[PDB]
Amino acid sequence: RPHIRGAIREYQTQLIQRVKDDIESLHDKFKVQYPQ
Amino acid sequence: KLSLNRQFFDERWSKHRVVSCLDWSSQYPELLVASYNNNEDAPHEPDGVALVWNMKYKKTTPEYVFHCQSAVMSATFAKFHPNLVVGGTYSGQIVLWDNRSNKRTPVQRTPLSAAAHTHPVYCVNVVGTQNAHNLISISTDGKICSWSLDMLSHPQDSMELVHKQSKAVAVTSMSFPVGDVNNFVVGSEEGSVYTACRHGSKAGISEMFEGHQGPITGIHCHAAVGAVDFSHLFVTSSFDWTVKLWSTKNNKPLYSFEDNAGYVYDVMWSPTHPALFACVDGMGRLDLWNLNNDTEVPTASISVEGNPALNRVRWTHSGREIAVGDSEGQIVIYDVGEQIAVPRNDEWARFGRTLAEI
Repeated sequence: RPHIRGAIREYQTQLIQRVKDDIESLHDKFKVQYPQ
Repeated sequence: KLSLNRQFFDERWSKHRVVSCLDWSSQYPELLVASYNNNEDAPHEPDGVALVWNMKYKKTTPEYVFHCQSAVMSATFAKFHPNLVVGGTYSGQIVLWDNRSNKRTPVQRTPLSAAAHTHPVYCVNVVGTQNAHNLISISTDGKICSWSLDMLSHPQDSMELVHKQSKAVAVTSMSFPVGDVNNFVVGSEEGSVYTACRHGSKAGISEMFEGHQGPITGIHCHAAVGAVDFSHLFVTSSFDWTVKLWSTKNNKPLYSFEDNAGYVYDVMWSPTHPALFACVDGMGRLDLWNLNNDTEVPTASISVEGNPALNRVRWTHSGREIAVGDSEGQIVIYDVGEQIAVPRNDEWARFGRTLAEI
């Protein structure tokens, strides 16, 4: 409902930076390889 | 009296270009946007190169440089986006620049699909507040398209604009009235200026009022006298050298204020001091005036240096100064100074009503 959906962008971005950092951690840890 | 303040110009990006539409900072104070036009004398340069400036910082460099592929036919800021710049183009795509990314290219370009605009958009604008907004692009093709500032690959809400007949409405610089009652007025190509709704089956073109024959160039609306009048009045601009004041219920209303020896290009009157409208010419004259003090003459007007065909002008929002866009890439900044907002200024309403009776 767009009516509801409008006022949450700030919280959304907070969650996006959370998601961001964790996928970045996945890039890091997966960039280290399984043998090592 | 006109307080000519500093000016904004840079040969690095205003090299024989045409200053297209403008806008002040709808969010910040006195940090305006300047849409430009292509210079075919420099084909290597981008066609539409927008630029901004900062009057509150008191410097000369164009603070931000932004440039899409095609010629930006319209631009302005974004509502509650202190980092964004929306934009119309000549091709039809709607661009979206960002300042903090330092990418001199817009990051979210509207496609060139039939669902989008494939004709230049002279008036693209945000509408309401924080949750009451959208982005409505209205190209000259005759379509409106609501867009979120997030999703841009498809218009949120979109329909055409036709009259009772299925003929097109070549819009040019539409404007929503005060409050976003979705009954935006549309400056058509020539005459047949319309009021158009957005919600309901009756959305779109409401009625035609014709009071001038030259092709339209602009329109504007305004607000309260200090909570005295309704102020739904909207004035237009055209190529017949005359400027007519209109009403939401008349068809060939109030005296079409004509400036001779000049091709009228724009009107915009600050709601601060209910009536202070400024028109422009194709000669280098800013003949602005108030309808309460004067009747049919420019009050505190001025001409411009040389003969620049003044393309667009915008009052500095929530205050007073004047942005000036020419046919040549150069921005001039004037101010009224002495034309302060008169308190209890209902003289104009009495004036317009007395004129309206004849």
